[PDB]
Amino acid sequence: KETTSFVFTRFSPDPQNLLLQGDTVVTSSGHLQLTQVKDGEPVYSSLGRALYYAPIHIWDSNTDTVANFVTSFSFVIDAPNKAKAADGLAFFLAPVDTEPQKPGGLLGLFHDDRHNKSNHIVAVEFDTFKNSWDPEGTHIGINVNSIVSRKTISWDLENNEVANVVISYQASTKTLTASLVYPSSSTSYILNDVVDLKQILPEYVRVGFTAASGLSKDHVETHDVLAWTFDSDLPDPS
Amino acid sequence: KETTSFVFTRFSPDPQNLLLQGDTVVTSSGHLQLTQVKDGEPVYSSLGRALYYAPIHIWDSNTDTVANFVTSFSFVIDAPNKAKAADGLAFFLAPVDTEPQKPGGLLGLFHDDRHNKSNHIVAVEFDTFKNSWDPEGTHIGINVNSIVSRKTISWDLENNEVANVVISYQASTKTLTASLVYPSSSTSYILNDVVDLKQILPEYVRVGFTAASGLSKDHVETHDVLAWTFDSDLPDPS
Amino acid sequence: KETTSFVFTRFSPDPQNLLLQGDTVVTSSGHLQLTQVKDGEPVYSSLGRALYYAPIHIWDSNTDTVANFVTSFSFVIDAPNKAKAADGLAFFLAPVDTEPQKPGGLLGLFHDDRHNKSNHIVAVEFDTFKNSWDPEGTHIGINVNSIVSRKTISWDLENNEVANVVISYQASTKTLTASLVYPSSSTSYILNDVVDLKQILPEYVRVGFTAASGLSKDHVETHDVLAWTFDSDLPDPS
Amino acid sequence: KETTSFVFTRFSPDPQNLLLQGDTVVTSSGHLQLTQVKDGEPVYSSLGRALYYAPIHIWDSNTDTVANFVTSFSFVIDAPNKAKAADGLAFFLAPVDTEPQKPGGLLGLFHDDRHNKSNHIVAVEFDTFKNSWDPEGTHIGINVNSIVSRKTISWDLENNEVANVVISYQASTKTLTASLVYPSSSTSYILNDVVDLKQILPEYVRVGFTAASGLSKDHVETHDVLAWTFDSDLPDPS
Ligand SMILES: *[C@@H]1O[C@H](CO)[C@@H](O[C@@H]2O[C@H](CO)[C@@H](O[C@@H]3O[C@H](CO[C@H]4O[C@H](CO)[C@@H](O)[C@H](O)[C@@H]4O)[C@@H](O)[C@H](O[C@H]4O[C@H](CO)[C@@H](O)[C@H](O)[C@@H]4O)[C@@H]3O[C@@H]3OC[C@@H](O)[C@H](O)[C@H]3O)[C@H](O)[C@H]2NC(C)=O)[C@H](O[C@@H]2O[C@@H](C)[C@@H](O)[C@@H](O)[C@@H]2O)[C@H]1NC(C)=O
Ligand SMILES: CC(=O)N[C@H]1[C@H](Oc2ccc([N+](=O)[O-])cc2)O[C@H](CO)[C@@H](O[C@@H]2O[C@H](CO)[C@H](O)[C@H](O)[C@H]2NC(C)=O)[C@@H]1O
Ligand SMILES: CC(=O)N[C@H]1[C@H](Oc2ccc([N+](=O)[O-])cc2)O[C@H](CO)[C@@H](O[C@@H]2O[C@H](CO)[C@H](O)[C@H](O)[C@H]2NC(C)=O)[C@@H]1O
Ligand SMILES: CC(=O)N[C@H]1[C@H](Oc2ccc([N+](=O)[O-])cc2)O[C@H](CO)[C@@H](O[C@@H]2O[C@H](CO)[C@H](O)[C@H](O)[C@H]2NC(C)=O)[C@@H]1O
Ligand SMILES: CC(=O)N[C@H]1[C@H](Oc2ccc([N+](=O)[O-])cc2)O[C@H](CO)[C@@H](O[C@@H]2O[C@H](CO)[C@H](O)[C@H](O)[C@H]2NC(C)=O)[C@@H]1O
Ligand SMILES: *[C@@H]1O[C@H](CO)[C@@H](O)[C@H](O[C@@H]2O[C@@H](C)[C@@H](O)[C@@H](O)[C@@H]2O)[C@H]1NC(C)=O
Ligand SMILES: *[C@@H]1O[C@H](CO)[C@@H](O)[C@H](O[C@@H]2O[C@@H](C)[C@@H](O)[C@@H](O)[C@@H]2O)[C@H]1NC(C)=O
Ligand SMILES: *[C@@H]1O[C@H](CO)[C@@H](O)[C@H](O)[C@H]1NC(C)=O
Ligand SMILES: [Ca+2]
Ligand SMILES: [Ca+2]
Ligand SMILES: [Ca+2]
Ligand SMILES: [Ca+2]
Ligand SMILES: [Mn+2]
Ligand SMILES: [Mn+2]
Ligand SMILES: [Mn+2]
Ligand SMILES: [Mn+2]
Repeated sequence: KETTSFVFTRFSPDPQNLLLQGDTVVTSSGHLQLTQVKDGEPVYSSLGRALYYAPIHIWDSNTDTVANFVTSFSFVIDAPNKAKAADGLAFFLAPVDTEPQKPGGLLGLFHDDRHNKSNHIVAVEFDTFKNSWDPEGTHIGINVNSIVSRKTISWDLENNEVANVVISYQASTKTLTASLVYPSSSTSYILNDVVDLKQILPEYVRVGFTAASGLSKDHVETHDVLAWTFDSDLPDPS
Repeated sequence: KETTSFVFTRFSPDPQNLLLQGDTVVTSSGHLQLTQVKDGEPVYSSLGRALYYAPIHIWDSNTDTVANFVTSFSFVIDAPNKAKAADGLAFFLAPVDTEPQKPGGLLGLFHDDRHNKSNHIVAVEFDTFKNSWDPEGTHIGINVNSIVSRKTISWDLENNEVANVVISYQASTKTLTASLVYPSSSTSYILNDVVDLKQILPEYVRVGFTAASGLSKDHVETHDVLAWTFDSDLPDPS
Repeated sequence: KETTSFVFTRFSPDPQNLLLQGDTVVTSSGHLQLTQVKDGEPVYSSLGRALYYAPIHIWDSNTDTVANFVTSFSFVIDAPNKAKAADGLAFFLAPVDTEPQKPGGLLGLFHDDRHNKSNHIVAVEFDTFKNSWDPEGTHIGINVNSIVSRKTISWDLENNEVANVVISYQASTKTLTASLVYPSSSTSYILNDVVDLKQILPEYVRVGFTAASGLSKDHVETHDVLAWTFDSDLPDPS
Repeated sequence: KETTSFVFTRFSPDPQNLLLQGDTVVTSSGHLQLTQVKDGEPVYSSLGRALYYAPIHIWDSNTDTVANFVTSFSFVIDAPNKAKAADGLAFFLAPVDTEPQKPGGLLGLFHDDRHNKSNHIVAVEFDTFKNSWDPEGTHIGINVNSIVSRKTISWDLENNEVANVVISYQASTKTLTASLVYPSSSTSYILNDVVDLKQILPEYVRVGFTAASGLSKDHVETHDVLAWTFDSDLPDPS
């Protein structure tokens, strides 16, 4: 049996147990600022990611076991003009050597808009801009190897409000669940779908966040993570 | 700082750390069977509750602190005729000396359909029967001092399937969140509302379950709890 | 699988999840004061106990499993005259309906100085007074069904200093381990013994503390518990 | 607040969340085999280490906080000739970029036998060979920036038996405690000392094990870790 766990109720400068990629910085208020801010205003065409440094053991070919996990986090998206919000934030699992891909609507996760099994990506996206592959309206999506979500639900961005997210995986039912709550308005969202992690992901992955601002100057927003917990449990064989 | 925590992944036949009230028994399969079953069939006019034996310290007048908590459980409701399902199941917090109240649509929680501040009850209900005070259709409700829910959402019963529930309280925002997921159908439900526990509940409470079958012979269903975890954390001041 | 857990980093007045027996009170400084204090001075012939309210499931006859547990606590003993210290403090496990027994050197645990299997008591004692059944000098003891310890080690009371205790049970090896550290002086003590909990204790027990001051006026000391954590884990059958 | 936690009840082949250094391999029985074994016999002049991949945040200059931690592990040392056992095993904390140093009695931890503040090492050693700087007999030591222990206690190797170790740090008292239990013989050991982590170690460290066999062919032994848990908690200020 193996478990991994971590908690950040806020973030420190130079977090050596996080791998920061692209534009990500830690703010003086202790937030993970994934996309760039300049003179209090979000900057366009910005992309940042942040991964926990240790690989997570998500399944084991030796014992044919698959891990459960649960992650919680708080985030804020602040768009000066909510009608022009872009592009969004995602929580993801990827190969250990994962590097940032294309900006904008591809969210730093994918190189193009196609499905490719060699991506080995599972993600939950909080998508603020309708691209050609998207459903109508802002939405939460479960993504497997593609920016084109397996499943989505409508989600209304509450501009500059704290969102509390929980994402969990139950290996026994192969179900990934994602919920988002805005305590300020008592509004809440949830979806779940079948995702077989053993078939999608390598045995070890890195986990974390990615976010991108829009590719035109008036389609901008901030993407800040305020807090993050993660717990995984790879059980003993049957 | 004070914390309380417990886990049951199944139940043992004479659970001395649970206070069983009314008809509740533990089955040979290790389930908490809240309402009576006879020869594999649910019995009408049955009421059962089950509380954790230890009081939970949910707020402290000495330090003006309020606890967070999170509880998870799995339950099954099996109605032979889904159109005649009644009456439902609830998770609740109540005074330490709480005793079962009226059966049927009052769910063992209340003596009538009014809103009495001296009840000191907070509950999340899974309501299978439309009473005169209910919204149309089966629903999940957040209840404060009344069977008339403060907030409800529609919920479609998946008959005889395992439902996974999480209920959490965030003291800082005074918000109670409840979610239900059916992994078998990939359906999920969530709601949240403002509930100020310090104003509603005494400093110590008991926590647990209640359920009731219908008050006519053809309006019956089982209410079984399969597993239950609970964690509370009363922080230090500031 | 079943687990039980709790933490107190200090104690609140009227702790409704503790069963206080005999003279025990909670002080305004947040200590569990097991033996009586009057005008800042310890009172003789005082006996107090404190138990966690919920029974702990320590073994299960249905699945033939036995729990592991670990408890930690901090305590202070203050004797105005260290040469006349009496009688000491113990951590114990006992039947759920346990009531205080004889004061003084029997520590509220036993009715007499004999071994009796029907006591169903396991205790770790911090013994400050040499009774006729004791080894020479102040000592820590592991007791099973008798005030006459199975195993003891010498322990020098550091008067009015905080002692940090850890007591753990490993079911797989049937070993009970007890350690005490005084961080102020970097002095530490440890002992362990084979104790088969399934043979000694009922399936459910209560856990807690007991302490007694001496039965003559000049043989007195305080016994305060400052903090307490407990965790038990009853595994699934293998 | 920041926490890090992990559990291994056994080790899998190719553990990508461990940094293996020198001779370390994972065996088919799931053990961390720190020093080399050839045809069932320990090899001399062997050195191996194993570190958890993620840096641990042990103190924070921004908030002036210092972490508590607790680690538990099980290990086995098997010496074909117990009188010629060498050299031993240590648990340690070191800078994130730590690399194996000299073999033999320096345990892979140090380049020489001197005290040097720039080592930034805290270790608990299980020392099976008397070097010129050692006390008489096999011993457990607390080491700070030197192979010459700050404090030691006698320890008798129980050859090829499982030792259960717990090492904990209490920031409030700046005390490190280490205990070792052999459940097979009901033998136990403990020591503690003042170690100020903020003054010794960098803000982030790696944690893990090191072990070395003797530098002559007849002074050999195996060093296997069977299981390992670690938990750290860096609190909020105040
Ligand atoms: C809004 O919620 C409020 C809080 O629940 C309600 O107030 C409570 O209502 C209780 C009844 O439902 C009531 O308790 C009863 O007290 C009776 C006698 O009290 C005196 O005498 C005692 C000795 O007998 C003495 O020690 C006391 O100090 C009192 O001076 C007692 O006879 C009742 O017991 C009989 O009936 C119950 C069934 O309800 C049986 O369980 C019992 O065997 C017996 O046959 C009853 O006692 C309670 O019995 C169960 C036991 O576990 C409890 O510990 C015991 O208290 C209670 O006093 C009040 N509480 C307060 C703070 O007022 C309120 O109800 C209405 O208003 C009250 C004032 C009263 O008029 C009720 O009849 C009303 O229904 C709720 N309001 C509304 C509109 O619903
Ligand atoms: C027209 C313009 O000003 N900017 C548009 C930009 O145009 C140019 C013009 C010249 C050159 N060039 O290399 O010379 C390159 C790009 O082409 C971008 C790629 O199609 C538009 O990107 C879209 O921007 C949107 C916000 O407006 C969202 O961020 C949306 O997700 C994003 N689309 C994707 C697929 O990421 C972007 O709006
Ligand atoms: C057979 C029948 O019709 N039984 C019905 C019963 O009727 C009578 C008729 C005359 C008298 N009287 O002596 O004045 C007493 C009872 O009145 C009960 C109170 O309204 C009905 O209770 C309801 O039963 C439903 C299922 O049928 C649900 O369980 C529902 O939640 C429950 N209602 C409540 C408020 O709990 C019950 O169905
Ligand atoms: C005033 C006095 O002499 N009291 C003494 C008392 O005496 C009597 C006198 C008459 C009768 N009787 O059966 O009538 C019974 C007892 O006999 C006790 C022995 O049974 C002394 O108890 C011991 O006191 C010591 C401190 O002085 C320690 O507290 C010690 O642990 C304690 N011993 C025990 C076993 O609890 C107790 O001091
Ligand atoms: C085969 C033999 O006798 N080798 C011995 C070796 O001898 C020589 C002699 C001359 C030269 N030279 O540079 O010419 C090189 C090696 O000197 C080593 C340094 O003192 C002995 O190392 C000690 O070996 C012991 C077990 O025998 C323990 O492992 C002990 O911890 C270890 N000492 C240290 C400080 O690591 C080592 O035993
Ligand atoms: C062993 O302990 C139990 C309770 O812990 C006592 O009740 C026993 O007392 C003896 O048995 C009881 C039932 C009663 O008959 C009494 O007179 C006996 O002394 C006790 N056994 C002994 C031998 O002291
Ligand atoms: C303490 O350890 C460091 C880290 O390897 C050594 O470099 C130090 O050596 C001293 O400083 C170096 C730069 C060099 O000047 C050398 O001559 C010094 O000895 C070491 N310090 C000591 C005193 O041994
Ligand atoms: C999928 O990804 C691989 C690796 O980047 C690439 O070489 C391949 O051509 C992609 N598309 C396929 C197989 O259709
Ligand atoms: Ca999009
Ligand atoms: Ca109803
Ligand atoms: Ca004594
Ligand atoms: Ca040595
Ligand atoms: Mn999308
Ligand atoms: Mn309802
Ligand atoms: Mn004694
Ligand atoms: Mn040494």
